[PDB]
Amino acid sequence: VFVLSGYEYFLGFLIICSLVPVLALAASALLRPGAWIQFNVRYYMFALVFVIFDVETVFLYPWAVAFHQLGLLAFIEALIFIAILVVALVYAWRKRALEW
Amino acid sequence: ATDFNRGIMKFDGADSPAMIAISAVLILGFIAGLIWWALHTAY
Amino acid sequence: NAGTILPETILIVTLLVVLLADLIQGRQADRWTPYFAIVGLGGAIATMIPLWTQPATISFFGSFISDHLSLFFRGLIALSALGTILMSIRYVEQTGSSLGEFMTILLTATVGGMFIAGAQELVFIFVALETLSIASYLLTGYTKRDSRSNEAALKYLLIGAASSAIFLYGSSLLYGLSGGHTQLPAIAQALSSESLGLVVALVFVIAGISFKISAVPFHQWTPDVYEGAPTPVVAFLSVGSKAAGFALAIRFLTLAFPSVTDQWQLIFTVLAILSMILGNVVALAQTSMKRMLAYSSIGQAGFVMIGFVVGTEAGYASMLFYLLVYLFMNLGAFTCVILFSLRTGTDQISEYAGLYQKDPLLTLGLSLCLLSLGGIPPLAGFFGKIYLFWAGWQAGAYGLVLLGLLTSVISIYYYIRVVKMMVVKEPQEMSEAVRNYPEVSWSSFGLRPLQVGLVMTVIATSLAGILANPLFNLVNTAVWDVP
Amino acid sequence: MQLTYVLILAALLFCIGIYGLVTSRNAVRVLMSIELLLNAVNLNLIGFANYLDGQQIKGQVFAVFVITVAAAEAAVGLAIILAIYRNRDTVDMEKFNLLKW
Amino acid sequence: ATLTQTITFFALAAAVIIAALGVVLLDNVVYSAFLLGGVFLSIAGLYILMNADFVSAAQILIYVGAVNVLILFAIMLVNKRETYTPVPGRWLRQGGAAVVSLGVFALLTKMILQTPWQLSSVPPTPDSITTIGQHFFSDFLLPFELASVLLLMALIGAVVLARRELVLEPEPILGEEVVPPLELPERPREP
Amino acid sequence: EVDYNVVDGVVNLTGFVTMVTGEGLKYLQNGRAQFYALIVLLAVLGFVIFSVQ
Repeated sequence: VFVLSGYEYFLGFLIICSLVPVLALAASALLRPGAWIQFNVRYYMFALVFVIFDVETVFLYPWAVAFHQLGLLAFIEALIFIAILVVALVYAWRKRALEW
Repeated sequence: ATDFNRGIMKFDGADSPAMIAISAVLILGFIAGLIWWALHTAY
Repeated sequence: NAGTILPETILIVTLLVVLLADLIQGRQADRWTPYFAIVGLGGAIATMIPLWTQPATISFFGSFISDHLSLFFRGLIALSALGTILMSIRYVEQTGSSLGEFMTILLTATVGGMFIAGAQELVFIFVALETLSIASYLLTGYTKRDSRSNEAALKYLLIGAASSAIFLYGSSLLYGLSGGHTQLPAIAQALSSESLGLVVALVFVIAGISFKISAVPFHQWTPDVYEGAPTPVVAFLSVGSKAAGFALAIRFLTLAFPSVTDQWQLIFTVLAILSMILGNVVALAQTSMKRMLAYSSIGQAGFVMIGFVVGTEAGYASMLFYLLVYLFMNLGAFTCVILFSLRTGTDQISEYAGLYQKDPLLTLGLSLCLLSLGGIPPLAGFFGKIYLFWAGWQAGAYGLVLLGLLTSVISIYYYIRVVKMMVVKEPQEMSEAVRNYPEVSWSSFGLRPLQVGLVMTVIATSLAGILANPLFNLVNTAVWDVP
Repeated sequence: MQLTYVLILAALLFCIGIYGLVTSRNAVRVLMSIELLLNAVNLNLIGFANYLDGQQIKGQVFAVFVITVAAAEAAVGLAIILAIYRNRDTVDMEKFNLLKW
Repeated sequence: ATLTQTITFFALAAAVIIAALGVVLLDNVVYSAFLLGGVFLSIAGLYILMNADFVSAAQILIYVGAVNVLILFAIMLVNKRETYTPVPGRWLRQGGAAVVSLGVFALLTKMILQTPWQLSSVPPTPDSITTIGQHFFSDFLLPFELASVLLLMALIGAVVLARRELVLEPEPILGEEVVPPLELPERPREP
Repeated sequence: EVDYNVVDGVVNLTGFVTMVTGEGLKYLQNGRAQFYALIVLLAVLGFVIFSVQ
C-alpha cells in the first residue's frame, strides 16, 4: 500500500531533470570538436557549528507545523530546547570558533 | 642444594635430580601406602 | 509530571552556569565553578531523599520510572561525578586546559548516565546512552596533545560508536518484533515466544550493555583508554559509566526480556567467568598504575555479574551493595593515583617505592583502598564480596563463587604488590621521590578538595563494612521493584 | 516491495559497514563505515514503522534521533581525527597501536 | 501503478549497496566520501517509498548536507600525499573480517525470513508531520530535551578538541614536577 | 630435598602457570582497534549460535 498522494509525478520529474544534463552533455558531445593547502582549522570548525545547528532546525520543523495544535505546555518545553542551544551559539562566538 | 651442603655433617653425595625423584616415590608412596592401609585396617 | 526528574534537572541547570561563567568570566571563574558544581551535585543528591518515600510512579507518559532502583543508581552516578570534580579541580587545571569546559562535559555524562537508570523507552535508553558515550569520548581526549589520549579517544570512538550501533540494531528489532511498542513494559506483553529473532535482539543489545561494564569479549577498549585518558576520567568511567551500564542491564534485561531469561543468564555467566579470569590474571602483568586499575575494573565487573546471573532478591541486592562500596574503592584509589601524579610525574608501579615516610596520608589511602579491592577484612570490599558469595551460594551457582574466590586470591597478589612498593621497601630502594618529594602542603589550588575526597572515601572504605547494616537496608528496598 | 526486502537491505548495509569497520586502514573510512551502521539501523526502523504500527509512527521518531546522534557522533568523531593528525601527522589505523598490551 | 513502486525500490536498493561498496572498497578516500552521499541520498529516496517524507528530507538536511559536508571538510584537511602502500602489514587479517561480515548476513537473513512479523493492515501516514511533532512533546519529550544537552556538549567538546592552540602554546603555568601544557601529567616511560 | 623441590615445586608452579597465563592474554590486546572490533563482532556471531539451541 502507498497512501501518499502527490508522488506519482515525483518519479518522472526525478528522471526528466536527470535527463536534462545527461542528454545536454550528450547533445554537446556530437556538436563540439608546491601544491599545498595550508592546514587551517576553519573549514572544519565552520562545518562543526553547522551540524549542531542543522540538527537544531530539524527539531523545530515538527514543532512549527503543529504549534497551535499543542498548547502552552509544549511551548515552554520547546523553549528549553532553544534556550539550551542559544548558549551553544554564545559558546561559538566567545571561543572564536567561527572567527575565520 | 648448594646452601643445603654446608661445611657440617651433611652433603652425603646423593643430591642429584635422578635421586630426587627416586626418593620422592618412596617417601610419598609410604604416606599413601599408610593412608590406603588406614581406611581398611582400622575398620 | 516533571517532578521525578528533579535530581537530573538540578544538574542540568548547574551544567549551564559553569558553562556561561567560562564565557563571561574567562578562566577567573575556575576558582568557584568547581564548588558550584559540588553543591549542584550535592543539591541533586539531597533531592533524592524526598523522592525515596514516593511510591514509585512512572512519569513522562510511561517513558521514565522513578522507582527505588532508578534512584539508587542515580545517586551512584551523581556521587561518581562528585568524586571526580574533587579530583579534577587540580588535574586538568595543571594541564592548562579550561576547568569550566571540562566540568560541562563531565556533567552531561552524569545527567546522561542518570537518565539511563530510569529510562523505559527504547529511544530514551539510546539517547541517554549516547550523551553518556559522546561525552566520554571528549573526556578521554580532553588533553588533546598527548598521542596517548588522542589514541585513547580514537579507540573508544570506533568501538563506542560501533557498539552503540549493535545496540541500536537490537533496539530497532525490539520495535519490530513487537507491533511498535518502544516502551519496555509494552515489549514484554507482546513478545514471549522466545523465537530466534528475540535471541539476536538479545545478543545485539548486550554487545553494548556489556560494553559499558567491560566484559571480556567487549572489554578491549578499557585497558587502552584507562592509561591514555586523564585519571579523573579514568575514575569516572569505572564507577559512573560502569554502574550506568549496570543500571541499564537491570532495567533492560528484566523488563524487555522476562520470558527469555535463561539465555542472558547463560551469556552473562560466560561474561563473568571470562572477566573474573582475564581481569585478575592479566592485572598481574601490569606495570602502570592506571593499567593495573584498568584490568581491576574488568575483574571487579565479574564480581558484580555474580549477583546478576543468579536472579534472586538477594542476588540483585548483592550487585547493588557491591557497586555502592565500589565507589569508595575506586575513587579512593584513583585519588591517590592523582595525588601521586601531581607531586611527581610518571604515576606507575615501581615508582611508589620508598613511600609512607614522605606521603603517609597517600599510602594509608592507597593501601586501604587497594586492600579493600582485594576483599580483605574488615574493609568494605570484604563485606561486598561476602554478600556476593552468600547470594551466589543461595541459588545454585557453586562454580561461580568458587571462581569468584579463586580469582580473589589472584586479585590479592597484584594489589599487595602496590602495598609492597609503598610500605615494605626500605628507604634505600626508592627510584622516584629519593629526597625528591615536594613536601606536601594542602594549601595550593584544589589540593584541599583532593584531600577531603581522600579522607571521606577511606573512611567510607574502612567503615562501610562494619556499618553496612544501614546500607544493607537501603539496597534491599531497591530490589522489590525489580521483576 | 515487502517488509522482508527492506530488512535484508538493512542487514546487508550493516555487514558492509561491518566490513568497512575492520578492513579500513584510514581512520576516516572507519567513521564513514560507522555511518553505514547507523543508517542500517534507520533503514531497518522506518521499514518497521511503515509496515508495523504506521498510524502512530514511533519508528520514524526513533529514526530521527539516530540521525541526530550520528550527526553528533561524527562531529565529535572528526574532532578526534583532527586531534591525532596534529600530533601524529598521518591518519593510519595501523600506526596508532602504541597502547598495545 | 504498483510495479512502478517496486522497480524504483530495487533501483534504489542497488544504488545504496553499490555506493556502500564504494565507500568501503575504493582505494581513494575522497571517492569514498563523495559516494557516501550516494549512500545517504538513496536511503533518503527509500524513505519516500516507505511513507516517511519528513525523515527523507531530514536525511538530506543532515546526512547529505551537514554530515557529508563535515566529512568532506575533514578529508581535504588530511591528504599529506602519503599512502605508503603497506597492504600486507602483519598478515592476511582482511580475510578474517570477510568471514564475520558474511556470517552476520547469513545470521540475519535466517532471522529476517523466519520471523513472523505482525504487520498491520491499517492506513498509514495521516499527514505525518503533525503526528511526529505531537510525539516530540507527549511521548518522546524527555529524549527531545536531552538532545539539546547532547548537541551543546558536542559543540563544547568538538571545539576544544579541534581548536588551534594559539592562546598560549609555550605555557608552563606552574610545577611540582614538570608537566607539558595540554597533556596528561602521567608522563610516558619504559619499565 | 623432597620438601624443598617436590612438594615446594607444586606451590611454585601454581604461581608460575598463572604468571605466564597473564603474560599470554596480555598479547590479546595489541592496539589496532579494528581487531578490537573484530572480537566484538565475532562474539555476536558466537552467542547467536550458542543460545538458539
